[PDB]
Amino acid sequence: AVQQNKPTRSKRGMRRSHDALTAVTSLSVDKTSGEKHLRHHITADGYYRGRKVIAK
Amino acid sequence: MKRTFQPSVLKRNRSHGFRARMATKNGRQVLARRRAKGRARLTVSK
Amino acid sequence: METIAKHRHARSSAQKVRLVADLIRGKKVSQALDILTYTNKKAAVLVKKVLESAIANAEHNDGADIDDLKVTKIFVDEGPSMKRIMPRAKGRADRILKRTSHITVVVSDR
RNA sequence: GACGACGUUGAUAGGCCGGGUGUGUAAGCGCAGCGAUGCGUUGAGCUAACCGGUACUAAUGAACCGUGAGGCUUAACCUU
RNA sequence: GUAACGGGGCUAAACCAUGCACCGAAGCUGCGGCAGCGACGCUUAUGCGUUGUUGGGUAGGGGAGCGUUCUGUAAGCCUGCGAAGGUGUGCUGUGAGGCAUGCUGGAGGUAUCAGAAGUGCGAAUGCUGACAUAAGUAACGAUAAAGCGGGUGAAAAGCCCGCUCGCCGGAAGACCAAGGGUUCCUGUCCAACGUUAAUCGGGGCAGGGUGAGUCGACCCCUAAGGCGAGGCCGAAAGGCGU
RNA sequence: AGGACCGAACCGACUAAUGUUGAAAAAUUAGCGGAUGACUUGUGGCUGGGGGUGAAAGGCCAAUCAAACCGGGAGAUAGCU
RNA sequence: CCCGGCGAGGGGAGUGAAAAAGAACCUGAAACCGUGUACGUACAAGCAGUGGGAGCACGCUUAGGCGUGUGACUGCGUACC
RNA sequence: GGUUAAGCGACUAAGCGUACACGGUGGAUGCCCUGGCAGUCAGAGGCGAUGAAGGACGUGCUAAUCUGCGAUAAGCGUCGG
Repeated sequence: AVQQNKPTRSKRGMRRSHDALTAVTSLSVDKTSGEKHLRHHITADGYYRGRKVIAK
Repeated sequence: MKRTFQPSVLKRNRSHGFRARMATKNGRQVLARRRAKGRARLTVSK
Repeated sequence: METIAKHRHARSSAQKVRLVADLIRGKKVSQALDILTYTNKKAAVLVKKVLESAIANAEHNDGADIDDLKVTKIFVDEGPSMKRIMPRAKGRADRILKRTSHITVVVSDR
């Protein structure tokens, strides 16, 4: 239910060895606006594969 | 659950008020002790 | 030349912010900006503002080149914890520790 | 987490078409009846996860990681 | 779980007898060093020429010392050409410790010989404060329920507006007392408070707001009961009561 | 008519589950008992600690009761840790 | 002046002997949490040290074979009160 | 030199450890005293119906608090300094 001895800084960091995050390595880039964004997502301005999907 | 403190200012003043303390020898000694200690609120009057 | 930017007394635990700091350590500022923008995390919002401040300082004070810049050092230090009370069952009281963080970022033209 | 399939040179999922299954003769109209209801249209209508098909929708071009002939010694072979 | 040589393994690496070797302790010896107690040369204002011997240690006894704060020595001495303190380094003593010095620090410190002690902490489920741990784990307080659009804004699942949905409806509605005491309205702000965000709020700041001959209190009257002139009673205090 | 019957409010608390660092220092949910009475409830009042009150359990007397709480005697005493 | 939400919080500038004295302010210890560098560590079992000890890094050195940090492997070794 | 085979074999660090450097947290240490403690020598040893002690509400160019004051309200008169 509770510990008999105080775990160490080492075990703490060892348990956090898998808590690191990952960063998206690449971002989509439209050939219409040239703006980059996540893949399979829409850009801020709204362009998407040269069709001008939602703008407002 | 019904708790112990059921406020009533009338019962408060009649039980611990200034005039209730000044009505007995020992009640007057309470005020003397609180005056000597320097209490800002001698009683529960207001 | 090098520049510095800090955000002290930030409302977040260092442990949470360090997760984001480890993603941009040793990266081009341009590349680090894109990593924080599309990082679905709150600490990323804070770190991005500290980084952005470092960029502006160089361009204003040192008139440096942006593309020629890149991150050099970043670390999150523990800040003052705010003591609060959390009523628990059976009249017992626990103390909440609203931890804070001191965020620091460094850039250079090396 | 993983594992498996697929990503337009495509049936991966949804939708759609058809079928099947289940429920059990929809609604509307008409007829009969004072009426409740019944009959006809009608095994009708609806039908989830199923079956067989279909690019209508979404699965984007890219980018990222991973390199550039792979140690030393000895023996037998190339040169039995 | 082999589990009745510690094991491997051994037909000697077993047992008996004999004998010569070797390993083997902080024992003994050797080399160097410290200290204690003894006798010795009356040595010498005592250290040795030397000399022997001893030196595990709880309770406990005896002996000798380190350092800390304060007083005198001291209107002296050190010190902004950098004190105390803090942090390192080097040297040094048998030890408690000491000396010097780099950095920090930015104004006090103090020899020597004496004197006095709130004089030395790892423990007392010790006291106070700070910080860890479990752990970014449990949990975020009724399973009445949310969805979308627009607006505002740095940012909107939570705020505003609107269309739907859902819940209470002898209440989860409305009006009061008790109690609380500005939580009411407006504007403004989002650090903290709100178990999330927050532009929102019973939050912060400022301003505004409570209008009575008829409501209520006060007032007149009394109930229980309280106080109680005199009075009765009681060591005093005080009690009962007209 | 009824310390009558069924049954809401109201007053209670028989069973079970949950909760047990709880939503709650005794509750929640589903059932349960009484429900014109020895009923229940608001306001105020009286009873004070070896005393009160008690359809009596050593029950209750401000989350404290085989002698309340606060202060004092008080640094009680502790042949024990 | 600049980033930021006419924010918080910072970076400059300036004041000052000092801003590493900036009001969360003299000095700023320790636990505790971090960044960077060197070494070690993913076939090895236990009070985590001690004795021995390679290699690596660094600093010396009139090569002087020493010092500092690390500590593969190895003998012994079950905390304190 | 080439191929094959056998043997040996570094370079990896998700993270961790030790050391050093630079920091954060925290507020010890030292330094400081318009505060306390204990006394000595002097005083005064009472205030109050001429309304006390102690308080409430007020009082400013004043929003709050402290101090002072009391509708003559951080003060009025007079005598001196």
